[PDB]
Amino acid sequence: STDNAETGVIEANTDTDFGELAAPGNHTNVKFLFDRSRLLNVIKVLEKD
Amino acid sequence: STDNAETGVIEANTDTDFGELAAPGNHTNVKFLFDRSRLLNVIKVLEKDAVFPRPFPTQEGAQQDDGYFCLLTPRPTVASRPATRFGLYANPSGSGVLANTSLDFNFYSLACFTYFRSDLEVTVVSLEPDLEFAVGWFPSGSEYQASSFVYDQLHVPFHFTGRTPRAFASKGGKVSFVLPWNSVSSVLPVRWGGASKLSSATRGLPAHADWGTIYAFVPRPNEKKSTAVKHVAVYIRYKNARAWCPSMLPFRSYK
Amino acid sequence: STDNAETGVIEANTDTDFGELAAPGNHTNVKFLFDRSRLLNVIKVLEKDAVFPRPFPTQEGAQQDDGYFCLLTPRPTVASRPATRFGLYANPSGSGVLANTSLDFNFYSLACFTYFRSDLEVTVVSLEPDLEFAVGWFPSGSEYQASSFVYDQLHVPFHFTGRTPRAFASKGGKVSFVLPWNSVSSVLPVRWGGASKLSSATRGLPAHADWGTIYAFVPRPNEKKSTAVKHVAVYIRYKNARAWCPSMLPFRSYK
Amino acid sequence: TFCGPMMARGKFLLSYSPPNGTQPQTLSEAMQCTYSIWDIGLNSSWTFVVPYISPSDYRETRAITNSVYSADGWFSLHKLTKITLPPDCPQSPCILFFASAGEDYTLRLPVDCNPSYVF
Amino acid sequence: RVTTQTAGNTAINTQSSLGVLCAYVEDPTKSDPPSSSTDQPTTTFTAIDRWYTGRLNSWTKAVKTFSFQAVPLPGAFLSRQGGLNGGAFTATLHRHFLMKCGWQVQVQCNLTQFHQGALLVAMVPETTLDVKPDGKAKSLQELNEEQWVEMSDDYRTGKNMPFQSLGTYYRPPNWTWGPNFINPYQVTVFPHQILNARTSTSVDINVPYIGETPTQSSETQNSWTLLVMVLVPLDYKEGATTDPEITFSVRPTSPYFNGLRNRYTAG
Amino acid sequence: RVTTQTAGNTAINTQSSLGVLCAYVEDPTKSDPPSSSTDQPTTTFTAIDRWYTGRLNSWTKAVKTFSFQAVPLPGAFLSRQGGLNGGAFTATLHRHFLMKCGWQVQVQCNLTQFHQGALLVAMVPETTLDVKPDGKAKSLQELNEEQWVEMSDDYRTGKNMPFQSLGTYYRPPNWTWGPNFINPYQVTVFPHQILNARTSTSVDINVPYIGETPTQSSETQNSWTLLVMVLVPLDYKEGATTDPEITFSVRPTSPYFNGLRNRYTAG
Repeated sequence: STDNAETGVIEANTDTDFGELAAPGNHTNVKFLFDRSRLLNVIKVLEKD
Repeated sequence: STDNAETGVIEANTDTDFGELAAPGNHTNVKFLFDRSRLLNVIKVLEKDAVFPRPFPTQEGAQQDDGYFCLLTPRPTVASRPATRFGLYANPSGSGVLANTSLDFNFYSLACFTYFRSDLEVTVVSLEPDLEFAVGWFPSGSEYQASSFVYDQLHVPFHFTGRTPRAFASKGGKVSFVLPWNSVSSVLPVRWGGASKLSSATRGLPAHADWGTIYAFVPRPNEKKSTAVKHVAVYIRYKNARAWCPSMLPFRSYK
Repeated sequence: STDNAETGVIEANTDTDFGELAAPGNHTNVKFLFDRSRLLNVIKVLEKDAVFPRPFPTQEGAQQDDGYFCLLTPRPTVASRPATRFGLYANPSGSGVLANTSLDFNFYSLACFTYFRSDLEVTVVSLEPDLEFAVGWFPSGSEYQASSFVYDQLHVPFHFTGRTPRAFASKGGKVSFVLPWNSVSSVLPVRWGGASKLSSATRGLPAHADWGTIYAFVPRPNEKKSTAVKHVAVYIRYKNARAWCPSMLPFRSYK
Repeated sequence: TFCGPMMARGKFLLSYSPPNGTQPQTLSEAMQCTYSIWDIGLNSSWTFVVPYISPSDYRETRAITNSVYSADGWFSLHKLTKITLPPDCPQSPCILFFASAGEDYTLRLPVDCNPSYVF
Repeated sequence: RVTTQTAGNTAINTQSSLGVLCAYVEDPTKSDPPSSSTDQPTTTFTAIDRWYTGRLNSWTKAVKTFSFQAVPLPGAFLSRQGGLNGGAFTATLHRHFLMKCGWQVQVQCNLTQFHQGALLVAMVPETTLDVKPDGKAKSLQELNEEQWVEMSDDYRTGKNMPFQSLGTYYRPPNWTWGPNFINPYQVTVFPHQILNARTSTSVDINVPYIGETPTQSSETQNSWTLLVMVLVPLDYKEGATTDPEITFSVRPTSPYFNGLRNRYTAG
Repeated sequence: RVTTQTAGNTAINTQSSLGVLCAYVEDPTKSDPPSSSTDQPTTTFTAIDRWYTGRLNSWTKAVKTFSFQAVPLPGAFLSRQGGLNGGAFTATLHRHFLMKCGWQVQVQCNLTQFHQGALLVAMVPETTLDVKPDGKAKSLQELNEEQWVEMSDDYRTGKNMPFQSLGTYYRPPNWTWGPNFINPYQVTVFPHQILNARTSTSVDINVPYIGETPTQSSETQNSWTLLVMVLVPLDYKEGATTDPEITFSVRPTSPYFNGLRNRYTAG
């Protein structure tokens, strides 16, 4: 469709050209994604100052 | 009494011919029957980063690590991959490599429908005395990450860390947790007749009919490998199961 | 003035540029223009039962009676049959048989559309002095009845009687009557591009685009045949004519 | 988006072919499937939306066996006409490809990463 | 016992009839468009809203108990088995990727009162009998020599369905079971009717759409399979009549299509 | 001057456009089923509610004034001329006897400001230019050698259209005229648009259904013919650009079909 991407801010499915508006079905949320353990480093154990 | 069974739909106690209408006294419910644990498979325990088996056919002289990993599905499987024909090695010593196989005898003894769906609840039990281990799992359609990194000149396999769940159990402990139905297919086909690819496909072999994959490993560096093998047991349960259409039952010989 | 004729639909007197709007003062109406007589064709007069011409191609040595009968249509015709290419024998004496042809010059001089429809009003005029005759006509898709019967040892052609109209005119008289639009096709195609048959057809040759057929005969028995030939003239008119889409006009040479 | 001399002209055709036994090649084949025609003019940018059709509600993100659950056909670009380069404009314009996600995109299951970029 | 069903420009007559079996749910005709795609679908029209007809092998005394024949759907249309020719339906099928439809079939025979025997017809879902054990569909020429399929322990155990060869790396196991066995004694579970020689001549069933996804690929789906099996072997007095014949009719219901493209080709 | 028309699963874009010519009546889309038959007809559906595209010969300086090319409709679909492939529309056409539909076409060219010339496109009704004088349709191979048809006195007079040989019984007349002459100076009467090299690039027309009967045979009708003729011969400075190209698009509207049968065959 008509647009001008050189300007940067482009407009915004199949309802625009031919539509389909598949219903929603939030696993990408920032708060949710980053809450899970992961290894960081392995270190020795001291036995004196 | 008068009836016509050729039509199929027959009518429907002793009150009709001679009655007795014994009062009721729901143990056959689908939701209730399928909620109880049962063994699935027995697998080895890793001690280093492994190489996943290659897809069939596997030519002679191919280097890999076999005997580990295991699918989560009642349908027959071979070499940790989906299969159709169940088989076993009843013959004496031979040659080559023996392929691990599995199947849910109890499930198929009453699998009298076509389509099924339920949540899965996994647990793990050790066999050798005073053994320490851990478990890892990933969804369907994913892949197992290989290779290892060096920390203070110790080779730690990459599978120590990941976004997928991990479980660490104390010395001589046990593990348990419940996973969600995550396959793309809406329901699980007990028996199928389609094809997964446009060409070179095998009839009746489903693609992503499972719950995931599981493996076991020891929390030690690769620089402390041992010799004696170790084993682990697996059990599964079904939650809120449902069935969607009638079917047949396994044949019993008349010998 | 400003305009854009490339678009096709141009706008629309002297009041626009410099006006004059001369008051009106409908002689071009389609219904009015086409209501007037005009000659169509000249035909011989029968004196006995005749044999209708055979369909083309006609092989050498075929017995028939040619020169009589005539269609009622403006489109070109040959040998009393529909045709596409108009032709004439401008050459001197030759061989074989010469095919009578006809066409409506006046109609085609202003035939500037494709589809047409109207009622037809026929009349007949004699040429030879003190001549007695009669006329007969039948609809489109019908056939001319041949053979003759004997009455008191006189052979009377069958065409004396029939369910179709007949006209008897006094000595040195004239005939006239109006016929209805009777062809199966809804309208008359001035120019056509289809085919009438699934196979072996000729492109652009319509099937039943006409009003009927006409012939002339003398009320005498076959036992009184003469030698000298006779001729008759025909005129036609259109009533409540209508046109349905634009078209072109005949080309005029620049010589 | 187009990048070339202003006073040039041409016409392009965009196509999208669902899965088949063989990848369509000829323009005649391409025309029957879903398609559209792009005309060079004042605006040099055009957006083509790929419809989502599949036998399952969700689809896998990485393909190994190329099963119907991962692959979803092909996309192609065909030159309908011949580009007319105006005089004194040297030759050979260029086209830039821009891709993104639709307004109804979605992702479901997290997984582990690949640390290959560190080597 | 006398009724006729009219559809499109074709009709079917029944001198005898018990009714129509409606399968799992009442009014199988009702349906809705799928949900795993967005492009607008193609729906029913008069060209395809009509019946189709075909032929089967004859019935001979030599046939023994439990022998059977199968006709996959819609694969029968594509394979042109038994002379069935879908015409417009086949043409539309070859030009689409996704399909969803029901089915409605009827089978007739010409048994007379001077014959004894029985036949059983049922719509077994999600089965594979057409394919040879090698893993290739049974060809039309191969389907002629053997008129009826012989029941055997292999089929009963489901031990000979298509499989994948492991390769030289492994050792060949001993195959003994599979999830697509056939149990003759329990075939009546699926919707069916008994085509006895002394009660009626034509039987009919109505089934809805099923599948593990809202829509299935239009070039490989094999949801429903038509199965005919012999219970009581045919027998009659010599010299009376020889080897009756069989026929069947099909008609789709409320179909949907998606994913237009050129004609399907392989390679 | 920038607009796009969307139909089915396909769309067309126009960087320049004056509008759409609506031909004889407003809203050509409106229509009603025929009246010369009773069997229920087949109507439009998504599979056929879309555009189609094809190609024509190139334009070269050697071409002189009034030369032309013609594309019969719907005979172009059947003949597969210019690479046009109707697909579903052709398949449905070959399986019916009666048809009735409108038309809606657009033609585009790639002329640049550094070229001079003019083109004229019109929808001439009820004409026969495809056929050779012999009385046989022009083959695709024959249509290649001669890229453009040369205007001549014969065509101007309509003296060489198909005819019927009289036979040996008669003598051969001198053919001089026929009702299908071509008059170049008056072609603008039919709906048309001038495709000048300095004003626009794409032209389009909308036409309704016409014919001497409420419905016409689907295997021979030639109601509408697309005609392209050259008014001002092309000319440009040497070395700038060579021989632009031509294309066109078609789309039926509100069709009807009747008389189902098997695939058409001749003999």
